[PDB]
Amino acid sequence: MNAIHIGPFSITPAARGLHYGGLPHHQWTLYYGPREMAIKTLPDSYTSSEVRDEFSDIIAEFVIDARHRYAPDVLELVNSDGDAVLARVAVSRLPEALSGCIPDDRFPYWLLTASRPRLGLPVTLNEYTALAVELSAPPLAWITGLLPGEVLTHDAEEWRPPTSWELRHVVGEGSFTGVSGAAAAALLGMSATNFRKYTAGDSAANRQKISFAAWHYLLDRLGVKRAS
Amino acid sequence: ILSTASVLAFERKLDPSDALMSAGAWAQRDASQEWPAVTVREKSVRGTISNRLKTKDRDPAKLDASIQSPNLQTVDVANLPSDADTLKVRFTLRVLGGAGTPSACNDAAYRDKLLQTVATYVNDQGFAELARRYAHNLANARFLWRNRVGAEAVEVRINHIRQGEVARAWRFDALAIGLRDFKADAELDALAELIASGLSGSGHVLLEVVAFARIGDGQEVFPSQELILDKGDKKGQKSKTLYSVRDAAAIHSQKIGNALRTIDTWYPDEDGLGPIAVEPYGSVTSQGKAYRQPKQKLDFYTLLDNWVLRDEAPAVEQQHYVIANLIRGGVFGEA
Amino acid sequence: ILSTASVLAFERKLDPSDALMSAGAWAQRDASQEWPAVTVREKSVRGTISNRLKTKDRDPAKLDASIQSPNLQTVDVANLPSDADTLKVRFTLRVLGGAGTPSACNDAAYRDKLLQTVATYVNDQGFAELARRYAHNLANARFLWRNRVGAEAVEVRINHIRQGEVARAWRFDALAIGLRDFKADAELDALAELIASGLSGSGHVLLEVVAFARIGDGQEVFPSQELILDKGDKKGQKSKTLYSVRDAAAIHSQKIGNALRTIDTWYPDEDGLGPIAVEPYGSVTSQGKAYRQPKQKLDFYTLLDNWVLRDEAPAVEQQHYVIANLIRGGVFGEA
Amino acid sequence: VTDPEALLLLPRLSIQNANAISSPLTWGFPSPGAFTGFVHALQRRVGISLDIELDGVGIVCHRFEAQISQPAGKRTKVFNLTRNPLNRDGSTAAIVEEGRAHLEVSLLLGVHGDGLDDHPAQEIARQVQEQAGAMRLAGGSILPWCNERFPAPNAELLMLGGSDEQRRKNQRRLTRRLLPGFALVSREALLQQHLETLRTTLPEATTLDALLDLCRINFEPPWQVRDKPGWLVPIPAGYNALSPLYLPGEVRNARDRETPLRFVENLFGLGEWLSPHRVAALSDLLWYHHAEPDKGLYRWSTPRFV
Amino acid sequence: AQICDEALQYAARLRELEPGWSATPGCQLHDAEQLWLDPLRAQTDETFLQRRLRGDWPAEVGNRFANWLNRAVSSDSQILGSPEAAQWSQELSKELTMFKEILEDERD
Repeated sequence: MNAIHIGPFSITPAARGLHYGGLPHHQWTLYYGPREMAIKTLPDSYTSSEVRDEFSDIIAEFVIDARHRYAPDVLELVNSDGDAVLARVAVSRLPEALSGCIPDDRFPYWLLTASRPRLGLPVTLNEYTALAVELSAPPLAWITGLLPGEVLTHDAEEWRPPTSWELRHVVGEGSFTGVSGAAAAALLGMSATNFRKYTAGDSAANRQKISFAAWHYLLDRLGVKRAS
Repeated sequence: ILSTASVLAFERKLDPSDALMSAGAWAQRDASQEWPAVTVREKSVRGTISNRLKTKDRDPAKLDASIQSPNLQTVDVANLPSDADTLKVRFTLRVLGGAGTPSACNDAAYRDKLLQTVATYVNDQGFAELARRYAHNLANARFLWRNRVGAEAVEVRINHIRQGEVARAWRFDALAIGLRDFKADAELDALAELIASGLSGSGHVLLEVVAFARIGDGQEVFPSQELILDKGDKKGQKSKTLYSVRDAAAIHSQKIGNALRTIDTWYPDEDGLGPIAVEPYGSVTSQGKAYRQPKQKLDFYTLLDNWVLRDEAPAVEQQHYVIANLIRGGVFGEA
Repeated sequence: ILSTASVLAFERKLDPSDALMSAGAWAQRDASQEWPAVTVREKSVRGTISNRLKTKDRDPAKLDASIQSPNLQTVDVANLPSDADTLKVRFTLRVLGGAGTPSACNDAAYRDKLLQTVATYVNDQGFAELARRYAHNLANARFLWRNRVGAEAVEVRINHIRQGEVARAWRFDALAIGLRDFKADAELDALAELIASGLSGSGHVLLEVVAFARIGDGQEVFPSQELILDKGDKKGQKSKTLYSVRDAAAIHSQKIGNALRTIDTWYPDEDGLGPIAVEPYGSVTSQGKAYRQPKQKLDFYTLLDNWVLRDEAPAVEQQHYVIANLIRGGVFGEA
Repeated sequence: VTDPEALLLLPRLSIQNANAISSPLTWGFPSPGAFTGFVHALQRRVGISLDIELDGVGIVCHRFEAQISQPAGKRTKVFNLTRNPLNRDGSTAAIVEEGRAHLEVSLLLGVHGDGLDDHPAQEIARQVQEQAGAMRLAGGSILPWCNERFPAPNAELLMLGGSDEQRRKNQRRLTRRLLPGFALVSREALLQQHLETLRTTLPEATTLDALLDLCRINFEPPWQVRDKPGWLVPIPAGYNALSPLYLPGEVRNARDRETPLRFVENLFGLGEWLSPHRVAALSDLLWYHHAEPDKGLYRWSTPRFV
Repeated sequence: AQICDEALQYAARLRELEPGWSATPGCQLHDAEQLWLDPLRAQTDETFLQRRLRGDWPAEVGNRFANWLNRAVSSDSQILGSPEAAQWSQELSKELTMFKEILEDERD
């Protein structure tokens, strides 16, 4: 019938039509970006909702995969022996001082990495709080795996504005963050229509690009990047 | 801040070759170049039921039905030829050096501190006591494990190869050099100085060690036993196979290495039993009991961490043990 | 604005073949064309506890129970025969050229700018320092990774196979030409101009490289190690699997290529280690750390982006590092 | 209601088109009431002439195949149908959706009576087998095993064992005979205690909801599955009274005018399929009638199970 | 108990196979379990393998299955330190005792 925009996914049916059995059908294809995903022939009688829920399985699968693909690292605060884990913190970016390390009886507290090659640092509790404050991962940080490095840099010269697809990951509809367009507009402090010029693409009319500060504050409010 | 590295992989020093076994007669050892190799052969065994029963197999009729069906196996045995009372065993040992340098490491600061600790140890007391003890373990045929136990006479020749030719030959008598006493001998001091030069990186040391043991004519020799997947029948169950390379029975190289590592006389329990192998937590598999328990803080890991991080240098015999553990290599670090 | 291309895949120059291992004797290396190959055999290993215990296995009873259940494994092992001390390694290296041209480039203008940057590099200094350092890594047997740490004498013969025949022969000493110093030698310079003509595009270069190492009679040689699927029983675990091509032990081609790549001495850390492999962000697997961090602004990507986009040409050592990464090749650019 | 003096093993019986709709709420394996009624019909037809009684049936169900299909786009299933003959005007008649199933079951029959002392065991076993080979078990014809390799006679085993070990060996051999199947037993105690567990979890919960919870796969959030003790099928557990017991001639169009008729409603209980080696004796698997006709409650169960 | 039940059930459908599949040629076909895998080969061979299952009385095969059941346990040192491994070994020994007793009287 036409493509259904759910999250960054587009359920695009084929223009040609067939009649499997005695019923009409259509080749519906799930696109994540310019890449197709799972494709299933849906009978013409199927409702748009049916189409969406039908592909919902693939949709959910992708979301789960992405979350796992970009799950943030986790540092463990352990005791002097190192076997018992007193605390676990999901880090955004590993500290810049840890090295091949194993807890020593000398120090009461040690920070280590979740992986086998345990690289870490012996820190006290206040330094542990300082490190957890400056390097914590926001709850939806895995979406930063799906975004390129140019749209996530804090340097404006290396910063590239997000496209319609990259913005359309996390603004409205069944997004990965789950928020709506009006909610994302109210987070950025402006009305719904001015954010609707940001969301809608196609021609250059009503295609103002979001600024660097607004994009990073929106990422802060959605808990995707810089939200410690 | 000097934490222990998460990986501290160490390449083993004293790398042994696989010890080939041949057979011949005594006093023909000087012409033992073309001796026929010991060949692993098959022999069939049937056996009575002889393990301890669990108080329900102790019924008379059921045990009678048990003995009426003896169990059948085909065991691989290694026997001398009947015109041969002497077993010859040949291997080569490579002494590398650089014992304190890990092959893989994570923390470069910990690696540099461990390198400085090992270099400090070499500076006051170089590789002399450990090399003398390794020379003693070469001198007695401890690599003939059950294989010099009932031997009338054991002899060991250790040759030094330089450019494909022999440099220094060390003919010994393994009956005199005991398996418990680490005494001093001039030829043993010369072999200790050669292993000292190998372990300190002064030169390359490759030693060809040949042991002749007088067991008996056509008697049983004891090579390394392999692993059986048990994919056959029950009559020819193949319950025991012995290791060989090319139609020639042999001993595993790691068994020879564990024989040379039996120098550890500094475990906190009583040393009247004798030396045990160089290993973390002093674990001999025959006794099933670990000397150098981590409760007593005399194992390798606690002593190494106290030596490197806290700079608590242990007793001199214990740092000998720690550096011998570094010589034997390992996957020290987090596991 | 001349941004970087999103797709910047590069083909590798200096393609090495798989390095076949054979076994033989010293001074027979002039006729080593019939030598029997090193066969990946199997041997059984029995082990006790030798890893760090996580404070709950440190109880005496639990440790002794772990000792009484040893971990039996079967390991793939590569050993020379008892009459063979020399390990021969043969591989062919094909020098292609056209290292400036990417295999894939989204941006034409970026492709023209990168080609002009490589052209102005070659007009400034040709493929001469990089080819000299690659020829040094050819001359020393750095491709013999663990078959050189205890080798008594190593020798490398490199032949220029033009029309299926030797156009020029070179013989070297891999121990005299160390793994630390990039000195000057006449035969090394001639091999450097041959690799220079290969890398520029002047001619086709194929080199047959043969290596001989004095390890020892029956000693363990170390091929590249494969990856274990871990599906079978814990008794026959197969913890270690070595690499063979046709009943014949071998080293992986990318391991040989990484060892030839080990020419990067211009990383901002000190010269205590020596040359490392030319990787983006200068990674070393054994040290577990990255020389040339992006934070210290000496990684390949920052240097290339300064050299190409904004014409900030770095020092000639960093230019050599960038062109050596282009010779190495990779999937550069944003995915 | 009584301990059987002997157990007769009717072998692998291939029932062709059995009633797959066991109950108004359940489908699949047929009702145990069909099996108990078949054994009572066997006692009615050939049991009296052999001077024996046939009460109690243990079902093993060596094979089940359902004449069903899964339509595309649905996770449920539909029943394959039979083309009924046309009406007298040549039109297609109204379709009643009736499902069919190919079964292969073996039956343990409880035999008690003096005729066990009057005939050989194989004689009465062969007589009840050749009587059962021309009957029906759940609405399907019984395939009497013609021209295959090796036919299976019965094995009537006397439950009055001379010794406990000989009785144990006989029961284990009889269990080894009926090996590729599952004994279907009644679980009134398990369903009642699960009802009490749900009533402690949430009050005013009926036995229907406890029966439903013991059949659906419950997904619990941290996403694991709430386990079950056994297979825990919903079975028809009998018939409850829906009307007073009318006179034999009172009910119009009854099956016979000599048997009293009472309108009933289906009773639903919890059954369990177990491997038959998990029972103390094979007489525990016998399905017995239990009428209690003053209060309705025309049930079939497995008494003396645990 | 359910798992060893299924093992018997597996052997049960191994009664539905060919009488002599265990006598086919092969380099590796699990001949230690083949005395219980094919009970009907005693009809195929009069004295080559019919007396072997009677004299041997193969009940150790479940111990091999117990080894496979030892791959069904978690690799946790907390269970081995506590008596949870003791209770696991006790119920394992009881259920494979029942399994071995079931496999013992297969000749009747």
